[PDB]
Amino acid sequence: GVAILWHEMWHEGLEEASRLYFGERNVKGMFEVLEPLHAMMERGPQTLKETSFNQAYGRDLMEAQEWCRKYMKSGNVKDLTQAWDLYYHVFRRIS
Amino acid sequence: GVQVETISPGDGRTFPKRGQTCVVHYTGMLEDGKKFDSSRDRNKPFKFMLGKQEVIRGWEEGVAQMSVGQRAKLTISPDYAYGATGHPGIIPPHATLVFDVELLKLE
Ligand SMILES: CO[C@H]1C[C@@H]2CC[C@@H](C)[C@@](O)(O2)C(=O)C(=O)N2CCCC[C@H]2C(=O)O[C@H]([C@H](C)C[C@@H]2CC[C@@H](O)[C@H](OC)C2)C[C@@H](O)[C@H](C)/C=C(\C)[C@@H](O)[C@@H](OC)C(=O)[C@H](C)C[C@H](C)/C=C/C=C/C=C/1C
Repeated sequence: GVAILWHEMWHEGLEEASRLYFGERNVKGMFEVLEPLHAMMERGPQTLKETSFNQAYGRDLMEAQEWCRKYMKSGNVKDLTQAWDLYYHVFRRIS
Repeated sequence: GVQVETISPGDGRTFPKRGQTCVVHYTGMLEDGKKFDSSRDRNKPFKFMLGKQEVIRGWEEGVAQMSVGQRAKLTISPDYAYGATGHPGIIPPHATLVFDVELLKLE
């Protein structure tokens, strides 16, 4: 059970990142889980399964990152709440 | 703890078993009445699985005793919500919360 496919990686990543932020108030830790996963997407899809994942969920995940980056400048936690609304939508669809 | 007061009745029969996802509409507000979150305002219900510690204790115990179609006022103690830490930038420390929640269906 090593998470190799993108939906597997995002599912375990979003679970862990939410546990850090909502469970433990650890914004830094949340970002340390998420930033690498977004960077993986930004490298681009390499396989067919990555391509179809990207077509389904790429826009939503990209927008969640923009809300997080809004938070980085604003400091307004409501912007992280927006991001988590988008991340939860992805999480349910890949569960 | 949590106090459940029925606003609108459900069927009084279909209660959520563990394993099922509860689909709800909610409106969360502080003790004074100021809203902090509402699924109704977004026009998109909230889905979550019960008894997995997914949500705050007031929901875990409160929503468990609701029937399908029921709408209720959940007054939740701070130790049954976010406690001393709170939820930074939304819910402060030692906050009594009030949720107007409607159990729409189970999936
Ligand atoms: C975009 O919106 C936010 C919710 C905002 C966030 C800010 C809030 C003030 C408030 O505005 O909702 C609010 O109204 C509220 O108070 N709610 C929401 C309605 C249910 C009752 C109550 C309320 O308990 O919510 C909860 C506590 C925040 C955290 C939890 C309290 C119990 C404690 O054990 C948890 O430790 C891990 C932390 C948030 C829940 O909703 C979501 C669905 C659950 C979690 C984040 C965790 O379980 C998580 O674990 C690892 C999961 O498994 C999920 C399924 C993983 C997934 C990848 C992330 C989902 C994130 C969704 C975020 C949403 C929907």
